[PDB]
Amino acid sequence: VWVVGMGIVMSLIVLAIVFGNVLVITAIAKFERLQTVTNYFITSLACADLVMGLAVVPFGAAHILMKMWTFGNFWCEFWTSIDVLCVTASIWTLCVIAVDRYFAITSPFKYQSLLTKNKARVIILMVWIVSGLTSFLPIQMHWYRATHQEAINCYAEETCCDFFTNQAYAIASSIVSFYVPLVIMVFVYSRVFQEAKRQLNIFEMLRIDEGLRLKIYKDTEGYYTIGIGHLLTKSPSLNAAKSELDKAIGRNTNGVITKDEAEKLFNQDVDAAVRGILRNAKLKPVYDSLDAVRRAALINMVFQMGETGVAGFTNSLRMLQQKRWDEAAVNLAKSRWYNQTPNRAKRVITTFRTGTWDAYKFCLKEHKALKTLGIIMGTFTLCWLPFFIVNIVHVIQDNLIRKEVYILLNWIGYVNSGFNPLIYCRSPDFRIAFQELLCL
Ligand SMILES: CC(C)CCC[C@@H](C)[C@H]1CC[C@H]2[C@@H]3CC=C4C[C@@H](O)CC[C@]4(C)[C@H]3CC[C@]12C
Ligand SMILES: CC(C)NC[C@H](O)COc1cccc2[nH]c3ccccc3c12
Repeated sequence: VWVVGMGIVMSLIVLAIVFGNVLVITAIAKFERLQTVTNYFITSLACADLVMGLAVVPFGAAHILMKMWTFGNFWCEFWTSIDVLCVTASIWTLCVIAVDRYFAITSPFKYQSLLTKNKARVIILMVWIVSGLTSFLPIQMHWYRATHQEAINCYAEETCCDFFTNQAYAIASSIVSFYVPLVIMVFVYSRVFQEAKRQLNIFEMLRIDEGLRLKIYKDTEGYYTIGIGHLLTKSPSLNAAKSELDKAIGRNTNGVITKDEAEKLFNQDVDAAVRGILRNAKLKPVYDSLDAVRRAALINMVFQMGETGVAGFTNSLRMLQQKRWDEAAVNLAKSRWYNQTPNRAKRVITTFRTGTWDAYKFCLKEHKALKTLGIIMGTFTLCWLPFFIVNIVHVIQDNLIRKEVYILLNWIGYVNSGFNPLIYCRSPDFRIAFQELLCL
């Protein structure tokens, strides 16, 4: 009665992995904006998950429901070699993304991989070539085979596939395959998050707060706006809005501008917002008393409301000068500014309180992409690390958790092959790709 119910759970686990990882590979193989260096490595781990969901998870489920091996000692040594290669290739791929992301975030390109799509393929090929050698050669050469009679009675028998390891293999293949890339991946991807938050500037802070639209839209207050919070005019005539745009750009825009055109406007509004402070005798001494992070928070207020508007905060600016952040915070929040834009004022005042980009944490579109790659890496660890800890622990002492726990923790690790396609649903580029393939 247990077996029937157990099989149906595993049958759905298999299909969830296969159809999930098919949809991921299918999207990158067809969609143009999805063909990127970082999404090429994502194809390498979705591949490992599909090979896992087709050649590993189905054979593993059978070995449990029938409690025996009905596929011979050849497919037993090949099945385990594929499994080990999938697990080794997945973390090394994640550690490669982690490293690639460190080099992309430190480089002046900030969110662009330095490797070309030709180098990226070689990196994936060298991952699958080398990880296939550390997985298939110590298994087909039988460097994994243990010396105890209980293990050799399972090595001679065709109805057994309990992967028995000697004390040496069990420690080496756990260290090189999982522990070494995990230590590097986490240490290096703690730095990709660290470098993104520290290199956050006023231009990203305002792209977060004012957004980006390349066509004239109505502001929060109700005046014609374009690009990144660039007020075209307060006039309620579209002809009076499309006139100011054609003059500010210097071409027949017809109510639409480019990313380059909008960026040129935004670099001019930010420079004027800084200028507007240095010319205003009220804001200028407060601009001196504020640090690099809090200076961007004042520029953020002057950019939105204006040099005159912000000078109106006579009590706040004073408490900001005296380094009394929290005393300024309460006064800045009991403002009509806070009530008009609560979401943005919550972020501006927190940056004033903390003096850190703690308010703009994973807010930029490029940063939610780092959080996504950060969840895939972290979730992997949540699934595989309990199996590996118990794996490396039972090399020291054999007799504690035995077979019943080892298989469960292995299946926590197996279920991780089907979770990555559900975490790609966070990315709008994949969200749009998935709904197109599934016809929704
Ligand atoms: C079952 C075992 C022995 C077979 C291993 C499967 C091999 C053929 C697959 C799985 C992962 C695959 C890679 C996944 C990622 C990419 C990105 C793609 O845009 C170009 C090809 C490339 C670089 C693939 C090459 C072939 C590859 C290495
Ligand atoms: C049912 C068996 C075949 N599957 C166990 C793990 O999924 C594979 O885990 C590993 C991945 C990479 C290297 C490894 N070395 C090991 C030594 C003992 C057990 C698992 C592993 C292992």
